[PDB]
Amino acid sequence: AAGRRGSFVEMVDNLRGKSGQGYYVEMTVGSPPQTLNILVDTGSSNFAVGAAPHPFLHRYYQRQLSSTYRDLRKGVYVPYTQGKWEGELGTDLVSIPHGPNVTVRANIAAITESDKFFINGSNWEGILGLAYAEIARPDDSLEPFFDSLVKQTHVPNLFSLQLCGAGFPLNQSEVLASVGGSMIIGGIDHSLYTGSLWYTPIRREWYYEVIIVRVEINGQDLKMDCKEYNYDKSIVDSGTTNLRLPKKVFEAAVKSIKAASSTEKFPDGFWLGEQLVCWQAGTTPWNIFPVISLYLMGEVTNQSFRITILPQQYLRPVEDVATSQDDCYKFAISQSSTGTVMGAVIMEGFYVVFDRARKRIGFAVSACHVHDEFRTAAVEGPFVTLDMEDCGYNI
Ligand SMILES: CCCN(CCC)C(=O)c1cc(C)cc(C(=O)N[C@@H](Cc2cc(F)cc(F)c2)[C@H](O)CNCc2cccc(OC)c2)c1
Repeated sequence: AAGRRGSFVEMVDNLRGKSGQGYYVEMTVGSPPQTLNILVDTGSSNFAVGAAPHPFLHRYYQRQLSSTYRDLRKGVYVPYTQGKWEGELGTDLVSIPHGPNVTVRANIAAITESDKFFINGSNWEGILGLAYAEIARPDDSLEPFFDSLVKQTHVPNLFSLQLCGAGFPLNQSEVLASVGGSMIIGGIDHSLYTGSLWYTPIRREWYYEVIIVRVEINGQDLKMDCKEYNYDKSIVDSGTTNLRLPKKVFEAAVKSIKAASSTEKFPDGFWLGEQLVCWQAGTTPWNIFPVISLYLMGEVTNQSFRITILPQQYLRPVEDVATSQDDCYKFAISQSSTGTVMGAVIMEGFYVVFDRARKRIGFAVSACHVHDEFRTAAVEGPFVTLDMEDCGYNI
């Protein structure tokens, strides 16, 4: 054995938030610096911040107060799966208080209009799209923030995320004081995980796309053409709460998860991820829900590894409508029409390494994943898997 050291103490515990409202990191924009909380989103590629009054914002970017502000005289429109905003392009000096000690000039979309984007009480005023330029709006010429960071400094072309779910509800006061995790910019901090790191190839550099080759519910093979699992793509997206699955995979997964938890009957609303279910304080029957394993393409030919999540991950802690002493949750898995989305739910159980430089993504058991005395999340390998390339989808 050999104890693993944490070498980025300055960035550890720099995140706050929760799966339901997103995780954010503190940033500064302009001269003098204007402090803002920014949603960490590996699912998009635009750096944008509120730049005008809004019901849900307590503060916003004030361009006229920044001596380093540069107007790009260009409008920008960004529509997500749900939620959208319109803004004005420009550049300015940007820093990360609890990150590498550097300042860089990056593109900034000043949000002037938005619909269903900002979330009441999230405590963040902007978003940080960490994905590639290919999906940046208006187009790939608008250099993403992390690209600017790497090109302008010596920070390694790599970042890692530790999203920490509490395992229980956090009120407004609590979510503000609580540590929500870590975003290590430029490296890997060994104190954030246990066990080994397994890497899966980044299939294509647009979203952080990966390939799932096998799915199990309590060790039982979901048994579908692996191509279904990646229809029309599979991405790692911290900007989305739930594990989202292709319609057919969702139907199969839900049927299998219900069968495994059959000793307990749950209403349709529950399975639709719409309504919560509650249990007497401390009695949540974790053991009746199955673990879910996702096999990922490995880096060696014909080799794969698997990540296993517990219901402590796919069941999201929520406060009871009557703020009682029950432990309540919602089913954090839902159907997609745009492929598989490995959201915050899934990320909370693992330390995820976005190794841009080696075009790969690493997974390791999170030092902060919620579990019980009987089961734990896992990252295991290797497995002999054939024709994995066939699992990828092509239009
Ligand atoms: C996160 C807190 C709760 N929310 C949002 C509020 C209900 C979700 O769980 C959620 C649910 C769905 C169902 C989509 C998105 C969604 O679109 N997330 C965005 C970011 C985001 C947007 C927003 F409005 C509010 C947020 F908090 C976070 C990702 O970038 C999507 N990546 C794929 C994609 C898909 C289409 C276009 C695209 O452009 C890059 C990227 C987010």
